[PDB]
Amino acid sequence: FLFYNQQHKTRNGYFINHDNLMLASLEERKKLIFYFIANQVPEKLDPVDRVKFNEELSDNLSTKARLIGSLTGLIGLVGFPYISTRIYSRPVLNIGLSLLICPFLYYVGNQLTYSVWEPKFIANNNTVCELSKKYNFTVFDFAQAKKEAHLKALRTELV
Amino acid sequence: SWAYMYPWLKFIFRKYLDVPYYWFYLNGRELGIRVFFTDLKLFFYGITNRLFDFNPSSIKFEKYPFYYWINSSQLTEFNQYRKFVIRDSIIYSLNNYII
Amino acid sequence: MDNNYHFWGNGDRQDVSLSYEDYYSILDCLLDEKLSPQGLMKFKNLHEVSMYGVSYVPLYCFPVAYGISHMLTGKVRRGHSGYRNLFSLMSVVLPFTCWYAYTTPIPRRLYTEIICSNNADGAYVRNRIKQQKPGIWRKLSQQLYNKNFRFPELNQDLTATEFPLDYVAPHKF
Amino acid sequence: NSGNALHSEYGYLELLSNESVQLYKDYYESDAEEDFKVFENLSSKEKLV
Amino acid sequence: YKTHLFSWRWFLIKLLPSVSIILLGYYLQLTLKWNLFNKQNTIVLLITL
Amino acid sequence: MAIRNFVFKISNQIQNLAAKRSLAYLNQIDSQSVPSRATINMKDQVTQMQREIDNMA
Amino acid sequence: MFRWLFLYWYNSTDTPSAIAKVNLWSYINLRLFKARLSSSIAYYILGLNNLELKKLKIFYKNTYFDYIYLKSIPCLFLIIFFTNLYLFL
Amino acid sequence: MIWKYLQRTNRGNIIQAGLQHRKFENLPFKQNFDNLTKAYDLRMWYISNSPHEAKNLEYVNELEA
Amino acid sequence: HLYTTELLIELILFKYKLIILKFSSIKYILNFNVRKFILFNLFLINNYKAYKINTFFLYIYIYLNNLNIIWYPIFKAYSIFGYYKSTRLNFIDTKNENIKRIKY
Amino acid sequence: GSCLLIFIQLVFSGIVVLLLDDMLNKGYGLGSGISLFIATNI
Amino acid sequence: MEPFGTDERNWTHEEKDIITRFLKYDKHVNLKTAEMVYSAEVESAYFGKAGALAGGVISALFFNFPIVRNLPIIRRSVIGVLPFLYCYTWGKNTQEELRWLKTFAAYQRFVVYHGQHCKLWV
Amino acid sequence: GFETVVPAPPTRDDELRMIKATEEQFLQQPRYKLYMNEAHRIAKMNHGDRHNNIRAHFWSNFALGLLITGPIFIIPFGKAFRNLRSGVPYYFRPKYVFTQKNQYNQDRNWGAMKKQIPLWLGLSTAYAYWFTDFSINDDEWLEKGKVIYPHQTIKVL
Repeated sequence: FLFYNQQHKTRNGYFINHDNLMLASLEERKKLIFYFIANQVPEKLDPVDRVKFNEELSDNLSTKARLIGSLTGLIGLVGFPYISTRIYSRPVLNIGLSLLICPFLYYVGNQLTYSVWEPKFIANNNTVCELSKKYNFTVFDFAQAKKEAHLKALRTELV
Repeated sequence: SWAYMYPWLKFIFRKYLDVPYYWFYLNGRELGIRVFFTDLKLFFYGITNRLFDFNPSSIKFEKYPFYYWINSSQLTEFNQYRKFVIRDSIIYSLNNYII
Repeated sequence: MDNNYHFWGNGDRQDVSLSYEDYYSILDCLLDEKLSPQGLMKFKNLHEVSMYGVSYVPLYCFPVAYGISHMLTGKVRRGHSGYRNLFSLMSVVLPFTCWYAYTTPIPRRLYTEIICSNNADGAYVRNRIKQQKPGIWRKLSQQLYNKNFRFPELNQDLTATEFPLDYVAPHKF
Repeated sequence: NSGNALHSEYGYLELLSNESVQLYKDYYESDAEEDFKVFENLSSKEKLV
Repeated sequence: YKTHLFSWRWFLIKLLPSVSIILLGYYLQLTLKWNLFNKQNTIVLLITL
Repeated sequence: MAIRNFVFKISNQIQNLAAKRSLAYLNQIDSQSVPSRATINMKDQVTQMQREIDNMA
Repeated sequence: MFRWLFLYWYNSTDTPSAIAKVNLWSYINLRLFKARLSSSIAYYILGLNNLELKKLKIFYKNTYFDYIYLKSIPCLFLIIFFTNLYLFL
Repeated sequence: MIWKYLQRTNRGNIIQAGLQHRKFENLPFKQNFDNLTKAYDLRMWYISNSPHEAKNLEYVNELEA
Repeated sequence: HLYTTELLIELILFKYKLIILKFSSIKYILNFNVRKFILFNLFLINNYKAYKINTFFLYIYIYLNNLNIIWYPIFKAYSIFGYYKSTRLNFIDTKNENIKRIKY
Repeated sequence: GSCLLIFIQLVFSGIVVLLLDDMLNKGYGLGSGISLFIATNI
Repeated sequence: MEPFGTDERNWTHEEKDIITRFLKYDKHVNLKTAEMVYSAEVESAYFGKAGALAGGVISALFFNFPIVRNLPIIRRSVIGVLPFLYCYTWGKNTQEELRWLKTFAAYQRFVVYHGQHCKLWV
Repeated sequence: GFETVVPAPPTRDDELRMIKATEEQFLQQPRYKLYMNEAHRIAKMNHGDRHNNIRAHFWSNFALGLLITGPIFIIPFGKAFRNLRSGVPYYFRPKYVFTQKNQYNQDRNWGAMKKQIPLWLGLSTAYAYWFTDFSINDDEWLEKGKVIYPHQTIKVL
C-alpha cells in the first residue's frame, strides 16, 4: 500500500523461507541460506566477505537492475514536451506525467531483471557457492537471520 | 446364482459392525460423510490423472523362468517371512538349473 | 482450494496414488511387528479411510452404470416397468464400472506418507513391496520416480551399482 | 458473409412494422370498435409484436 | 485371514449365460406381439440350449 | 466416393446452417418471424445507444 | 364426461336397455371411466332449501422451486444469524 | 439491485413452455424412432391440454398405433 | 511519434470523460458501459456467424443435442384412454351432459 | 489473527508476534489518522 | 512362494514344466505329493489322444457332409478340417488343464508341508 | 521418551489443596451438560465443546450453501423441464396413480421439485462439507485422549 515501502519484499531474496529449504538439497539449502543471510543480514559475515558479496551482487543484480530500470524509464521519455503547443506550455503537467511514467517503467524493468537473473545468480555463481562452503550456515542461522531481517525492516519502517 | 458371493458382503459391512459407540471415547472420530465427499473428489482426481496424465507402463519380462521369484539380498533388507529362507534356497537352485 | 487439506484421508493431485486393489495387496504382504507405533498409526488411519471408501465406491459408480444400462436397453425409459432388464444389465455393468474405479489409483496423504517416508518404516514398506509384489512395485516405482522421489529401492536409480530387479519402462531422463 | 445487417437490409426491415400495421388496418377496416390511434405511435416492444 | 474372497473377474465371466437367457426371454416376450411361432422357435431353441 | 459423398453431405448441411444464421432476418421462413425481429431489435439498441450519448451531451 | 355422481345418475340415456336396442357396446363408454371426482374436499351442509356443496381447498399443488427458495431466505438468514451468535456467545 | 436478479423470477419459469419449432422443421424422410417419438409426444401433450373431444379421441387411437 | 500523440489523445479523451463524470453518477456510467460491452459481444458473435468452422461447431452441438430423444410410455393397464380420461377435470363442466336440465 | 499467522510464517513465536503486531497496528492507525487529517485540510 | 496379485505374471510353460519335474523327482517332497503328480500324468494323457481321434473321425464324416461334399476342394478341405482342429484343441487343452490343476494342488501341498506360505500355519 | 521426577506423596496441606481444586472444578460444570464423573470426563467435555463449535460452523455453511445453490444451480436445472428432448412441452407421464393435474403446471412443477429438492439438499450438504473446517477437532495421532484431572486444571493457594 501507499503507507509503507514494499520494494524490498520481492528483491534480494527477502522471499526465501523454510519452504524453499525443505525441498532443497544440502548444498542447495546452504546456498539459499547463505544468499538470504548475505542479502538481508550482512553483519553475520566478515567484512572482506561482505565486500566480495556486495561486488558480486552489484555487477549481477543490484547495479544491473538499476541500469535496466534507468533504460526502461528512458524509454518513456521519447518526447519530453508531451503536451505542448505554441499558445500554451504545460511544464507542471509534463513534469507530473514524467513522474508518473518513468518511475513505473523503472519499477517494471527492475522487477523484470530481478525475476530473470536472481535465480540464475543464486544457482550459477561461483562466489556464492564458495562463500556458502566457507560459512556453512545451518537452519538455526537461517531462522535467526529471518527474525533479524524482519526486525530490521520493522525498525526502518519506524524510523 | 449370485449367492456364493456373500464373503464380499461380510467384508464390506462387518467393518462397519466393529465400529464402537462414539461417546465411548476410543478415538472420537465420525468420518463417514467427510470421507464420502473427500473420496468423491479423490476419484475425480484419480480418473482425470488416469485419462490425461502419466500412466505407469505394464511391460515386464515374460520369458525368463522364475524371474519374479526374488530372493533376499541387501536390495530387499531381509525383513521377509522368517521361513522363506528355504524358498530362497529353492530359488537359488532353480536359477542354477536354467544357468 | 479445500478447507480440509490437513485431513490425513485427503490428498492433492501430486500425492502417491494407489488403487484399492493395490492397497489391499500391499496390506497382504506386511507384518505389524516390523513397524514402529507411528507406522501402525498411519496404517490404522488408512484402514478406516479405506473401509469407508470401499463402502462408497459402488455409490460413486452407480450413475454411470445406470446410464450405460439404460443405453443398452434402448431409447425407451420404462420406469417401474423395465426394472428387470435394467437391473440385470446393472448387476452386469456396475461390476465393470467398479472394476474401472477400483483399478484406478487415487492420491492420498496417507499413501504418500506410508510409501515415501524416509524413516525405517518407509524403507521396510518399500522393500517389502519390492520383493513380494514385483508388479505393484513396478508401477509404484514408475510413479514415484515420475514424482521426483529418489529412493534406492526404485528400479530407475542411476546412482546404483547393482542392476535393476525388473524391466525399466521407458521414461524421459 | 456476416450476421450483422447492412443499410440495404435495414431498409427492408424498417418497412415490416408499418406493413404489419397497414395489414391490420386493411383486414379490420370495417370494425367501428377498432381504434388506430394506438397504432399511430408504438414502442420498440409493440413494433416487434 | 480367511476372508474367502472370490475374484470378481471370474464371477463376471461366469455370469454370461444367465444374463443372456434373461435378455433373450425379454426379447421373446416383447416380440410376441407381432411375431409367429415358427419365427420365434429360433429364440426358444437358443434359450433351451 | 462414399467418403466424399458423406463429406459433401456434411458440408451441404453446414453451409445451409451458415446461410440461415447470416440471412434469417430477410425471410419469414422461421415461424413468427423471430430472428428478423432480433436483428431489428439490435438496430434499435444501437440507435438508442448513440442517441443516449447525444442526450448526455 | 361427469364430475358429480348426482349429475351422472340423474338422466342417463346410455343405459343397457338402450344400448341393447342398438347392440353396440363401445369400449370408450366403460363406466369405469365415466365419472371421477375432483380430488378436492367437497362436503355437504344444509342450506336454505336443500343440501349445499362446500369445497374445502387449502393449498395449491403447482408450486415451483423458485417460490420455495424465495420463501426460505428469511429462515436461512435466521439460521446463519443464530449460528454466528452461538459462536460469538 | 440484488432483488432484480435474485428475487424477480424469470418469465420462463412461470408460464407454460411453447412448442420448440426448430425440432419439427427439417425432419428426416423416415419413420424412425425420433419421428415416431415426436408424433407420440405431440399427441400426448394435445390430449393432456385440449378441451376438444373428437380430436382427443382421434389422437388416442393414433397414440395406441 | 506514435507515443506522445497517443498520450495526447488519451489526455483529451480523459478531459472529456472528466466532464462527463462531473455531471453524472457512477451507476449510470456502469450501466452504459455494461450495455455497450454486451452490444460489442453481440456484434462479435454476429460477425462470426457465417464462418464455416463456427457453423460446424454449432452443427455438432445441435446434432449432439437432438441425438438422444427418449420415449416415455404408459405402462399401466389403463394405457392411453385411462390417462386421457384422467386429464378431463378442467373441461367436464363445459359439457352438455353437465348442464342444469330438470326433468320436471 | 491474520497478522499473527503472517508473522509466525516468518521465524517467530506466538508470544513474540503479539508485540510486533500491536506496534504495526498502532503505526497503521497513526498513518490512517494522518491521512484523514490531510484529507480534511485539503 | 509365488508372487500373488493381478499385476503378477502368470505361470509360463517353462515354469510349469520345471515345477512339475521338481515335484515328481526331487526329495524334500513327501510320497503323497509325488504320487499326486504321477496320477496327474497318468490320467491326463488319455484326453489329448481322445480329442485328436474324435476330431479325426468327425472330420472324416464332415468332409462328406451334404453341403461340404459339393464344395470346391479348398473350401471343402477347410470346412472338413475345422471339426478336427476344434476337437484336437479341446483334447490338448483338457489334458493340460487337468494335469496342471492336479500339479498345482501338489505344489500347494508341498508349500504347506514345508511352511513356505505366510499366513498359513497349523 | 524420558521420565520426570516423581514428587514425594503429598502432605495433608497438599491433599487439601487438591481437594479444593477438584471441588472448584466440579462446581464449573453446567447443569445442561450431562457428562458423568470419570477420568476422561474433562477430556470428553473438551472434545464436546470443540465438536459443538464445528457443528455451528457447519450449519451456517449449510444454510449459506442453500442460498448459494438456489439461483446458481437448481433454478437453471429446473430450466430443463420446460420441454422434452423432442421439443414438445412437458406433460405428465403417470407411473401407477393417474393423478389429475388440473392446475396450471402441476405436472411440470411437481416433477421439477421432485428432481430439484434432493439436488438442492445434496449440493448444500456438499458445500457445507467442502467449506467448513474440522481442523480444531481433528487429531491424526489421537494424542488428545489423555486424561486431564480437575486438580491439574485449577491452581489453589
